[PDB]
Amino acid sequence: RAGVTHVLSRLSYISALGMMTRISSQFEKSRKVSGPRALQPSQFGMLCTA
Amino acid sequence: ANVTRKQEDARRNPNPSSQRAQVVTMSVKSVNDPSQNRLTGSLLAHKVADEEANIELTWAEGTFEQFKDTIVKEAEDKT
Amino acid sequence: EERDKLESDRKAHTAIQLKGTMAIDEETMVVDRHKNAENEYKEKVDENPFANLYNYGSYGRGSYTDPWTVEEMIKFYKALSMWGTDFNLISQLYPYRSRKQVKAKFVNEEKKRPILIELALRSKLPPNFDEYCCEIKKNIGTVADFNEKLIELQNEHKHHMKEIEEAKNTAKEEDQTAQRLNDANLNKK
Amino acid sequence: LSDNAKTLHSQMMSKGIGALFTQQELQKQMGIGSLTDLMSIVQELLDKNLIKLVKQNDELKFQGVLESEAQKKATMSAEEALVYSYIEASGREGIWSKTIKARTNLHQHVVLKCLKSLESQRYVKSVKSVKFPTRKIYMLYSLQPSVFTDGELDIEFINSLLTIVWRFISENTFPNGFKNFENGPKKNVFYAPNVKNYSTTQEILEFITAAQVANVELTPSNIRSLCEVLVYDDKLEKVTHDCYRVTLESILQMNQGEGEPEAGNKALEDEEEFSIFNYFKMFPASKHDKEVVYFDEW
DNA sequence: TTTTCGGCTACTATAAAAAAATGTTTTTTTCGTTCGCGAAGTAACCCTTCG
DNA sequence: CGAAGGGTTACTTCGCGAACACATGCGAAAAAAACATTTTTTTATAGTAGCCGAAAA
Repeated sequence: RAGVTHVLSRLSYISALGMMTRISSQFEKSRKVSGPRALQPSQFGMLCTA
Repeated sequence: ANVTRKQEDARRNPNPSSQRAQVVTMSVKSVNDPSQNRLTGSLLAHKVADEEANIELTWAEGTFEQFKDTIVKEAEDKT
Repeated sequence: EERDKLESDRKAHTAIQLKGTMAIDEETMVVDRHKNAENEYKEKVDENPFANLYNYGSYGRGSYTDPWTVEEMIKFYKALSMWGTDFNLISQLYPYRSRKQVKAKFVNEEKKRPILIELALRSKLPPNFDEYCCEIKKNIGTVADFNEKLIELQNEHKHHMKEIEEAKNTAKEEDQTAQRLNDANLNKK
Repeated sequence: LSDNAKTLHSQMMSKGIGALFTQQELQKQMGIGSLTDLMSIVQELLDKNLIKLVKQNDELKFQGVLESEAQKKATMSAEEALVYSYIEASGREGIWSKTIKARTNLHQHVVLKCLKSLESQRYVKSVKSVKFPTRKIYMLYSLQPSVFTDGELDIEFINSLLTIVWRFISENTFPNGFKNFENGPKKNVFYAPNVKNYSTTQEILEFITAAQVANVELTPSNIRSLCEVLVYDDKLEKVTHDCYRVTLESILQMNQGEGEPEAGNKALEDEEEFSIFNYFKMFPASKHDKEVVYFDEW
């Protein structure tokens, strides 16, 4: 498993809050359109849509 | 039938040579120190299917025993 | 503690028949798959509390001694008047001391006293009570040089006869193997 | 032991050549269940172990030795007599170290201390093979199998026996001293080479029987056949049965010593292929294209 | 019943040439996250021929 | 008239790529052999592990 962690960016307090609470994935580098790239309607309150 | 045909095909074969004469039961092994283990319960219900079997007879007349003694038990139950 | 905390001697033997059973007793060897299976035994016996102690500074060899008995000293002067500087016999003559500590006792008694030791080497007493003490306090047989020499010669003769019989049996087995090889060569053609 | 008299019963039934009929009689004498129980106890008292076959139960094997004693060689451990019983029934050649590693799934230094503690009382008397793939050693006694009459015979007396059988077949299938010079060789060979024309036909083993050194030199006409195969693939033709025909290189390298001196008869033809003598090219002299031509490290 | 301060026991170290019984580290044999297109092994069916 | 000798189209499995910049021979049983330990002979010397008696209450 490569790329588990990350050095803590302190550009702002928003950076230190938003680099946490991050959902990384397994489909990291694959050029597929409308697959695991377009967000789904089951995200109302679950994850941020923007 | 299928095991019987394979045993009959394995009958009178010359492949069991003179190793059958010097068969020894001296193959006692130590307990499974951290190398690989025994069967150990994963197939014990699969293994015990030929060790014993009971011949249980038919019933054909049983009416009194599991009907009237059940009501006699209510005479000593008393709520 | 085996009586307290807990048959119980569930162990193995020199043979394969270990348990209970040697095998199945119904028709044939049934428990040979279980008899062929050491590290499952009785060990939950000796329970003792812990500590955080130490043994450092110097640990290993040493000498646990005491202030010596003056009656042991009188016995030592009587022994040296009777049977002198005989380190192994002196270590056996006191059979609850040891060897290096009585050697330090030898050099200590060689240090301080010339008079009684000179009179002791003057005395030349014959060793009978020393053998009396060595045969009672140890209960050793002390068979003489003729009996022990004859027993050693008989053991050497028995060992030589066993070696000669083993060599003759090996030669007979080699001759039987050569005859069996000749018979196999005759039966191969 | 001293349980009951059934140890003496086991000795009396294991005196002669035994089989399953001996155990049939032993179960036939008294009532069956007490006999089975006490026989299981006697087999738990370091005795013969049963054998699983098509037949019910067999003995192991025919003798009443009964020597393991389970506690007394130098120390007390219930692991050593086990390993001794493992090397009792090794068989013909022996047992590997990897085989005894594979069984009982133990460590290897306990096998080394078994080696030492049993070598301290002479039960590790091994027999060595010719080759050593995985140390096929440590049998019981007598150095019996030896896989070795010509295999373990290296090296000098194989050459000595080869030289003397070459001399004997050269003096049998051809006359003795007519290979030295060309002054009428062999006299119209074997007197107009017809029906005399003989060879050994077991006479070579009779000549071996005339003289040996008595170590490995009793060959049952098979090591002689092995040396026969060793000689007809280099310098003998051997038309079908036993007619050797030693010639076409025997004369040259037999009579080169004190039979072919200097100042001969005639100069030789260029590039005689069947000739190894007088081929030298340099004191140092390797300047130009002399005989330095062959294969040139391609 | 508690502590402390003086008597013995004695083993480490270096140096000696003395020589024997026994245990101590390297080697030579053997092996268990696409998709699209182009090219290369095994079958189903005709053209032709001898016994 | 039927078995056999090429001869090809058809199904299946194996080789490459995807932007464009930036600043982040190895392992594992043993085997001949060159070798030290381990002595005991003191023995000078300090003290450091462990052991009881004259001192105070």
